[PDB]
Amino acid sequence: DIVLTQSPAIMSAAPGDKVTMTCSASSSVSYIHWYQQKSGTSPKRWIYDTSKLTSGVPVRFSGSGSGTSYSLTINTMEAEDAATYYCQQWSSHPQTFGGGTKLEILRADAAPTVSIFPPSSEQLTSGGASVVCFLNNFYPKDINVKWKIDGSERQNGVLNSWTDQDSKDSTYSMSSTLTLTKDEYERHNSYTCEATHKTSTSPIVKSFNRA
Amino acid sequence: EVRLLESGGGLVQPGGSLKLSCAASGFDYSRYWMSWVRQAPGKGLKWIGEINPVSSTINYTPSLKDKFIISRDNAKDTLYLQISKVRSEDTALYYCARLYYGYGYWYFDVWGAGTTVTVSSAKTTPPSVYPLAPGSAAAAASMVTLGCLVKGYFPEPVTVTWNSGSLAAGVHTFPAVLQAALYTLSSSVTVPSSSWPSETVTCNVAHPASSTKVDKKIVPRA
Amino acid sequence: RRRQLIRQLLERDKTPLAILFMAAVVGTLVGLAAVAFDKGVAWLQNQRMGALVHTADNYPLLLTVAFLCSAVLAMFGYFLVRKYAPEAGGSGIPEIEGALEDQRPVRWWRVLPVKFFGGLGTLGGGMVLGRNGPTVQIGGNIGRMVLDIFRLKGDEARHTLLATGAAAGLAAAFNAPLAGILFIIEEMRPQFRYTLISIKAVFIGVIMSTIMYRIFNHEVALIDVGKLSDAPLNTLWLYLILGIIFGIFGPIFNKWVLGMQDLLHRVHGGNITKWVLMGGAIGGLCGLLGFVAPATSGGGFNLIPIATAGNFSMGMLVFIFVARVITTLLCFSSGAPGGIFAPMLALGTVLGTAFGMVAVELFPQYHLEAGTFAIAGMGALLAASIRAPLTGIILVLEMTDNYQLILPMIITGLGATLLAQFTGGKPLYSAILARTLAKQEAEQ
Ligand SMILES: [Br-]
Ligand SMILES: [Br-]
Ligand SMILES: [Br-]
Repeated sequence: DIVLTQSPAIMSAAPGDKVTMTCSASSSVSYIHWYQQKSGTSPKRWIYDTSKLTSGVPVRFSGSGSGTSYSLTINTMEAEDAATYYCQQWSSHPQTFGGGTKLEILRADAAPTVSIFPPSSEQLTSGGASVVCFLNNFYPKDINVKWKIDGSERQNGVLNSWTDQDSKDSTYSMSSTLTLTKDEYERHNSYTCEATHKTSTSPIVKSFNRA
Repeated sequence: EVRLLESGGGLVQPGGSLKLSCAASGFDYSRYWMSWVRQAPGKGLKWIGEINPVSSTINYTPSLKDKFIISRDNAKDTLYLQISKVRSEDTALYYCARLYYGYGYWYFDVWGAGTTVTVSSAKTTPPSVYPLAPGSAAAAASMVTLGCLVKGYFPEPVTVTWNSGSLAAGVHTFPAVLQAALYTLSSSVTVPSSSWPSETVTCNVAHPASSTKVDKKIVPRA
Repeated sequence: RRRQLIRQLLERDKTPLAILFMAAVVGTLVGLAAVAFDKGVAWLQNQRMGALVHTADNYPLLLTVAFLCSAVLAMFGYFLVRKYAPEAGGSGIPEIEGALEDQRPVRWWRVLPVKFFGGLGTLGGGMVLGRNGPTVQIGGNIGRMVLDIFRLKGDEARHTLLATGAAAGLAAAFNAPLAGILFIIEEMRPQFRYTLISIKAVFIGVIMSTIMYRIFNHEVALIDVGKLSDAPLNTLWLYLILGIIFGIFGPIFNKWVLGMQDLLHRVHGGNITKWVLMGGAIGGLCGLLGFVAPATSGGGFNLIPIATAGNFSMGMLVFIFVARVITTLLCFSSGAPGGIFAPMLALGTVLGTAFGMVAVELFPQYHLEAGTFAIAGMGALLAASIRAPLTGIILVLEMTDNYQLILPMIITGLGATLLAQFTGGKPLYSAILARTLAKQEAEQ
């Protein structure tokens, strides 16, 4: 089959700025199509026959290419241009998509608003203890979380999850959850959650003591 | 409008079978080749197969004998996909597409929203919903972050709204993580400290796979 | 000659009232004639069917009553041609063409009865021959007859009334009005000189002819194919290919008909008794193959929708094509009264289907339907053998109503007529007239 390879697999770009992703084929391919997909949404036919815009696709979008290399381009990025862009060939059979190119907004750096949360009395009664840490509304997305129990590092029983880049403010967010049994939770007193971003060298520790 | 509504995707046990359905509305569904494409979790688009308007020709991706069966009934205006001996590789979002062409190099004209297939021997399991209140001696600032933890449910998905969807600004819900055949996520909502605990903020959680609607009032601690 | 043109321009399209009204009556009669001829053919094929059931036990007597029923009807049709009008043999388009050149007579007092009754014999027995040939000669002769009855004088009247009769004749045979006019304007007209064939008058006759046919035929179409798919631009080059294959085949088929006319003349030498016996054996073979392998015999209109829908295997299509090439030559080259036009639609369809089904398996990215290539090929043997492509294209369009295929239909037809020219073939009606005018002189 034909293998299509989209190039900047992820990439960011400021609004009103010129973006360009690539599609590349193991063999020669003709009249490539491009679909745009936002999360939760059906893919939308975006560009077809290497160069033709679909009804509604704003004029800022454009395609080009030949034989073994093709391209999509947005002369002036907008914000609603944030999505994943899949290239597609049916010059050969069977037809093959590309791996994708995710394109997200670029914005000013922001620090995480860190928030720490003790196990609810509801979960304790059932025997388990989860300590939840929210690191909310930060950019860029690379961040580190570390947990200390009575000021000692802990690594086991930790699970983190990043949101996708936010719609309005174009930040990120990332929750960290340390799960123990109620018994282990009760042996200790000081639970601290330490966010190491890049907007500083001094992590933003938040913490509580059961006392 | 032209609508593609695919249904039939749920949880199925390895080695099982299932029959997905795409309901076509708002165009003569005869005339058109119809296609199935699936997207596995965090991965690209994969072509399954196509059927012509008279079911006289049906093509499938390079993939095993009676794995997929595409068929159509242009009378009810609905496209079908049977999957057999289903393995976890068949866990995917399944898309139904109407096919067309410009110069004659065929493309995926209009797509539906999708249905999700989950194949797993893990058993359906309702969520435990816990409130996340700020700690006893919380640093009561301008905006207060609250939360609730939705723990040990199977399979995906759950929906979280705050005050029945009225509280929409300052929410984000994190992607669920799976462990020991169970899913967990949490939801954050940031409000002004004039709002809470003066008014009530409640996370409403729904897990239809286990018929669970539950609301959780968030109350200050101690 | 400028002031001459100013006058002529100012005198354009003023056909005489008498020719226009007479054009109307010519069409009406040609219509009624074609309807009658059409029902007569059908009624005998039925009698022949109901005979095979009073005899459906004794398989041997079955194949015998199939053979002799069509043998008798065939000979009868051969006999009346040689005995009373020899220029009613074969198609008749070449002689009505000759009549338009004023070098063959329109012996209407003899051809009307023999062509009508002689055709019923050969078509009604299930021979591979069409209604077109008959209905256009019958229609031309009917033109002459109306001319002689009303003793209208002039070159205009004789040429137009003769043209409208053969136009109304094709129209009524196919429920194809636009094809009839065009057949005159592209093929049957005197091809090397101006003529005063009024076209507005040919139009009137075609209308009335076609109205007569609709009066006795409505609600059922000669060929129903449904709506097939469209053709993408990047598919067009495949129809050109198919054309070129028809363009090479066209002339080779033309050699066969002519040299086959030669060969089978050797058999009877010209003797009306050996000849009628020869047509009796050819007729018996058709009425027999009509029972034992119907797609090998008959006019072929039945298997056109079947082949277009992809319901034949490739093996069958090759078989049918070979066989029908064979039975088509035997029947038309024999000189039995009846056309070769309609069996060429069949041969074209069958071939185009076989090309289509190769094209579907070589290019799944094209999303082909073999039927679109059958529709392109139907008027293609017409384009490469008789070289009247504009008429085949408009005829196939009128009969199958898939106008979205107009481009691949044009493209296939032009490639056929281009490769027929380029490989040294000639228009078959013209090469049949030419050989006929070449012994209407070599006897001196
Ligand atoms: Br002839
Ligand atoms: Br004919
Ligand atoms: Br003919």
